[PDB]
Amino acid sequence: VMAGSKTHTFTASDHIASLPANSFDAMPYTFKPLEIDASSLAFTNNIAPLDIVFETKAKDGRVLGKIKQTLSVKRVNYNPEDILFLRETHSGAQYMQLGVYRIRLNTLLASQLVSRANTGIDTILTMETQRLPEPPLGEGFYATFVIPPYNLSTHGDERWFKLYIKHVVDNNSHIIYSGQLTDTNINITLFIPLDDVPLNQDYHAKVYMTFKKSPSDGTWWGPHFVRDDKGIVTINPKSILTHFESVNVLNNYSAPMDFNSASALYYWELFYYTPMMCFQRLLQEKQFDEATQWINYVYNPAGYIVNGEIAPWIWNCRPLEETTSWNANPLDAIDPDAVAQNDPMHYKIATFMRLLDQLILRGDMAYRELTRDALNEAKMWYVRTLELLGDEPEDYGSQQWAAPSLSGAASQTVQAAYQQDLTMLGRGGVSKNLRTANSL
Amino acid sequence: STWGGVSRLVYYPENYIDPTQRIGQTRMMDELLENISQSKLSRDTVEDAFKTYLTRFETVADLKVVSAYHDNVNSNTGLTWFVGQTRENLPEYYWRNVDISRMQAGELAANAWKEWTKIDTAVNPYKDAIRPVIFRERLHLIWVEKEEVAKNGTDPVETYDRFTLKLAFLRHDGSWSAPWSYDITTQVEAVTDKKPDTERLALAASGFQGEDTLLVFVYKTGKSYSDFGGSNKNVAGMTIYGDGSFKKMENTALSRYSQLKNTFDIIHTQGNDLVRKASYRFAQDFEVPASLNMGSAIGDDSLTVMENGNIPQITSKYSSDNLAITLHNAAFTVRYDGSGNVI
Amino acid sequence: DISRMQAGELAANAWKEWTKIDTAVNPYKDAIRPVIFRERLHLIWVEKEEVAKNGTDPVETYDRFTLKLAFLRHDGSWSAPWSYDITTQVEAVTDKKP
Amino acid sequence: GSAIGDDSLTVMENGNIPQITSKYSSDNLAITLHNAAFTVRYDGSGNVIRNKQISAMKLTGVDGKSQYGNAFIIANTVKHYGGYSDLGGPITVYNKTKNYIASVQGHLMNADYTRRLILTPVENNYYARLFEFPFSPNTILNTVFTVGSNKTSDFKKCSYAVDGNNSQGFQIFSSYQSSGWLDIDTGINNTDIKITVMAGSKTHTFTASDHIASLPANSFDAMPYTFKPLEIDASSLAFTNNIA
Amino acid sequence: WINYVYNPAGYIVNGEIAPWIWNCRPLEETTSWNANPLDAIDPDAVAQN
Amino acid sequence: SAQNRLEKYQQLYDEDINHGEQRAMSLLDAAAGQSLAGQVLSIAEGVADLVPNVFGLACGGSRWGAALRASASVMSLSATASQYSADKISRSEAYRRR
Amino acid sequence: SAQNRLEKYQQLYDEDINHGEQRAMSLLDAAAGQSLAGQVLSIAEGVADLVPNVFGLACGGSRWGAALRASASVMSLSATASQYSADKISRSEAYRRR
Amino acid sequence: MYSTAVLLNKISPTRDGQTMTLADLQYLSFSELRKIFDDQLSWGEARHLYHETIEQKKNNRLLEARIFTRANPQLSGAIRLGIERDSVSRSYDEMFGARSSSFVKPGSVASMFSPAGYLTELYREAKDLHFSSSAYHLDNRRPDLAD
Repeated sequence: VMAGSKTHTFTASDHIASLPANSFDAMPYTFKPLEIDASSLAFTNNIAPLDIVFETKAKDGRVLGKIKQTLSVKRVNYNPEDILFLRETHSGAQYMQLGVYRIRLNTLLASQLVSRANTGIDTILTMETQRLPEPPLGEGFYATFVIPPYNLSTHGDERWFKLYIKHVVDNNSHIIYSGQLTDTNINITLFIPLDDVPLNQDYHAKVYMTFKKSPSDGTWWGPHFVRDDKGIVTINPKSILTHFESVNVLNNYSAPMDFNSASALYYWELFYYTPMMCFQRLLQEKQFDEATQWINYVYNPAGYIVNGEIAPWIWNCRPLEETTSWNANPLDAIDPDAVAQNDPMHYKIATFMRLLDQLILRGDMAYRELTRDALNEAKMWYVRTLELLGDEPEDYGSQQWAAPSLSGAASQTVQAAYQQDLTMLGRGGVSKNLRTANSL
Repeated sequence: STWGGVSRLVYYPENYIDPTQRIGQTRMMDELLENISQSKLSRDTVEDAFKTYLTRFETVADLKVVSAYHDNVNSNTGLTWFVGQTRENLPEYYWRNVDISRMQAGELAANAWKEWTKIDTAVNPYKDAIRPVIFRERLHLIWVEKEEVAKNGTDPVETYDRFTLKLAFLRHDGSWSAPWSYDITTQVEAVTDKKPDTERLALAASGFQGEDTLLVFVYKTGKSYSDFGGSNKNVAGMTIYGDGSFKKMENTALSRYSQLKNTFDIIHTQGNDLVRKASYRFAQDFEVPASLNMGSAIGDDSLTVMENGNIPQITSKYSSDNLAITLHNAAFTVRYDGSGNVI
Repeated sequence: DISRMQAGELAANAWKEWTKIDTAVNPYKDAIRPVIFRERLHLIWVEKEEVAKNGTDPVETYDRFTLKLAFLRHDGSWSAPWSYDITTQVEAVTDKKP
Repeated sequence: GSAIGDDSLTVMENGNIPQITSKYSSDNLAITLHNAAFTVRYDGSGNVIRNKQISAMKLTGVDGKSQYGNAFIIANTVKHYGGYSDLGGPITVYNKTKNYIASVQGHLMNADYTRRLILTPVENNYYARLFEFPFSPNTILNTVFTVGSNKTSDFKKCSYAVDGNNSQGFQIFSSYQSSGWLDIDTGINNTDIKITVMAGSKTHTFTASDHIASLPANSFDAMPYTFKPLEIDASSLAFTNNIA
Repeated sequence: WINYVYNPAGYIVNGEIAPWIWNCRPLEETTSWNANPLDAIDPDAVAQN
Repeated sequence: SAQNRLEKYQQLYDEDINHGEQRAMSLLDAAAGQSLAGQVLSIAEGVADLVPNVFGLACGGSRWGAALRASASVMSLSATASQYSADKISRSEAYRRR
Repeated sequence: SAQNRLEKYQQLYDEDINHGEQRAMSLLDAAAGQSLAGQVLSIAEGVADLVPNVFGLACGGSRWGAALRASASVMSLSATASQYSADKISRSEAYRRR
Repeated sequence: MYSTAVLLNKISPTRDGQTMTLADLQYLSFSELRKIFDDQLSWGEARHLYHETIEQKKNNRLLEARIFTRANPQLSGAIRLGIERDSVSRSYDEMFGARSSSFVKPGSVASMFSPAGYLTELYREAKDLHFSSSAYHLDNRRPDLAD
């Protein structure tokens, strides 16, 4: 048994309960209680491992069998700042708090749906409805940070950065954002929490940024927000903002509805899945006009009329328009819906294909009548579909492919190099050997 | 063909997206689906079906979380279970769970949550003293109920309130079993000083896995709590075993669980705002699994094999600053046998 | 829709057909009326019951008045009604002669 | 609501006044508007402009980032004219404050061919060109070129942006006609962002120079403006049928 | 569903091939649980013997 | 003769579902909805019956098992509604095959 | 003409059971399950109603025949569930023969 | 509860004077991983390494699929109005040249779903089913398959 740095070996010569019969058949060995002094365990995240191995070998040195295992020992932690609790604001929003982080629990869309439901349902399924604001999550404020583009001289090699908060709840630091530096400015909007009675009178909260060249904290090296008697969070003047490009505070900003929150499933069902299902059912029964009306709540190439003018957006579904991802493990099982949820562009393509199917079905139905007017109508439908699709492309890489040997194509080195490059691209961004030298 | 289809699924999922069916479809969506399943359809019919769906959505989305329970000894891992109550004036309740371990850098992926599921077992809790728990490693609902009863054989007929603790568990197929019932009137009257209307009675439940039991505490909501037992008259205890039998806890046993007071509901000092804290699984100082199944292994040259390796009992003792672990009946069998060959 | 009045005559299409209410209403006399708050229709009424006070050697009875409020849902159904006790107010304003 | 700016360049969104309160004291009616906010974002509602020119102006320069608040020269209507194939087309924009040329493209034919931006007024004679810029990496798109001198007239008189022009002849990969010319300034003044209210015969103008809650980050992306509570003396409303 | 009883390719346990052949323990150990199988015409009784 | 047969079958195919079948399917749907509409009322009756209803110097009268009976009733209603919906869908599919 | 007939019948045979029939069978199965699910609640109501419910100086109020009524109810529920399952199986067999 | 960097340092060097990386262990099953590093890794460490490798493989697959999807020439296209070029797409195009734009028609041998890919996968996974000493080894009974 291995416990941290201590290793204890118990042999059957002295810790055996009863030596079994000496025979070629099954021989069961049982042991008296074993004592382990596990006073040297390294507890990370309030959990430490403990290793147990059963070993048995004959006089010849042959291993009759080896069994390995790891035991988990958990440390009980009932500290007040590590116990998540639920609170409800005066606006009716419920949030669950753990340490410094807060999570919205309920939703308030049902109360506001009545105004849209009083008129026709066309008022319910609009981008304006989906852009409704939400009450703030407890006590706090909003902030906007501008991260400068990556430069080797000041940032240093790897393009990764993190934003930490400090002096809230406790006096330690917790990571509130992580990301990759790029070649352009980055705009980040965040919700900074604030407790009722601040710990440090001078600065109510502190936010700082870390990268490779400066992986530390420093003194006064970041925005120090202080709240007056009546709102109005201000930045302490004696705060160095060299790392940031610009840090601003938004004193009344209310974030719109979130399509990645706890109630994301219901929002997606109400706004995307339901009209699509209704359109599919109507199309299956050859009710084309109603099907078009129902699918127009999601996509319409002619635009959408709002207040008497064409709306600037293209897709009426806000999560589709903004490409909001609400799934982190899409490949845990064979599920096309999960993959589409991870990257909602596939939903755009699916809607487009459904529209094209409806148009082609209309054209075929008109064609099957043989009347001259029916023929003209079918021609119009086909021309419209062709114009929507565009012009089809041709093969490009077929003639650029050098036929490899079967052993070469299955070589482990090639796959390892490709996977290493993909991992470096996704997680880092270092561009060593910029040209890939396509001969390899 | 099958390999091609499976591989293509990732790159081109739109070829397999069916609008009428999807893994994880909510019940109300299905109800709408059969509402529009006839052969011929009109605009009014579809609008009426959508209105019914809107009614269901309004009912579901108005839920407010009333109780929570975390199935671990610390907040780093485990699953959190929530029970919530509707807005209407009906005793309708729902439950769900989330995986808090998926948190990274503050925000949680939307797939870590679970859809609300209804409870249909005729619950009539008193105010908001209803909460979930996980004892015997399956979900349980525990609540209290109040009735008005008069003592028999008294010339001036006087009435009083009888409080009954009810516990039920969720079966395999999603149904709920009949609930066990206990009488806790004396404990409530003791901890509330016979003023249940002015004081907010509160209930907490935890699952002691080490001894395979369920601990129940009834207390009066306050700003802070002292150590249990002894002179502290504000907390009463109860212990429930596997078979359903109970046992009222005494002072010596009550003082053992004084560390659980940090998971009680309190009144916020800055502003009289009620805050609810999710209960936690109890342990003394450290949690270790009660048993460990070694498994089996194959020896060299496929000649021998070890089987039935098992440690059925593992205990821990934290004395002063030293933690000691005791393993009981560590056993395994060795047998000469090959796992399939001429040998 | 009263805004459609023109010089005293109302077009017949400005009205709406009668619709039944099925939520088990038992109002006392004629104290039932509609209202609109939270911008959806609500029905509010009062009910009277005969109740005696417990623990009194001469058993005396009195009238308990209960105010009930319900609202109309999307699909035309009526929700379960909220209930409140207004016996003291009724007795005060009526001088115990209802 | 929302609105579209001139030439389909900008757009105001999320305009909302969430709280409106009234107070009738003696014979004076006062109206208070709380948290009057709206966002302004550079974006085109569907055209070549949004696809190419806006993305061109969002690129970072060589003198150090920014490119916001500068003066730009763009084309009214630009259309594909000819070439070997119709790529995304080299769409070019001039920055007067720093004398920059920013060019964008959709795709490229093949990486082996040398590529350079070429601006000629005739599209046929290579020797009639007025601008030539070689792409420092061959397989890169959306770059800037830093002319280095005030050549606004030359850029204005040079149509036919050409993305080919090799040394083995001409080899025009793509070419776009620019037609008209427009000059724009993306800088803003805090005195020109105003809210005007008409109440009967009274007119009240509130500018962001003094009634702004917090001035947002100066960037090409979404900029949200929020206002402190605004007071209106609506004591001169003409009430007809008890509504004004 | 049939792989829970017999699988010619073996069964993966803890990431390794299990040493047993049949996943059904009574079949693997050939446990007989019927002493009077010929009292009546019943193939199941005989198989149980 | 063959032309007459073709005309008859074409007319039948074009007519498709007449009005009576539409009315029958609508009736089945309405029956399912009406059967489902009683669950909230059953729950309300169950919760209301638990309050005691006798007073004086002999109190009590609460019906202990009201809630369980209400739950059983609502589940039976759900079963009936499911049966009606199944019947309607089956009839529609039969018409399509015909 | 013969080729057209072959194509039509081949398509019909390949399609087999469409979605509506699947939905109807699933609804019948769910109805049977919901009908069966009420037996535990009926038994609980029967065992709960036996407790006396009046107090004071006139006690009693127990419903003597609660358990037998509960048993009758559960047996009726079992009969209904059996009927629903039989209907589902019959429909499936008819589809197979078709 | 572990740290991947520490475990990789324990395994390193990778026989080539380099630090072991998750890509090099794509590649082999959990049993092979436990057998090879039996002297240096315990059960929990091997399990954690296997889980991390699987997660990395899935993430790489998803990233490649997304990059290919956003660069499909077929959507050019009235839907192209709703397409945005990301920094990751630019980085991939710069690193790998014109690979992302080199689409092929179905039925060509160069396609990743063509029978060539299936055969490559079969050969890659089935090459090491027998030891090189055994006469049942694939490269021994049919030496020409490698060529």
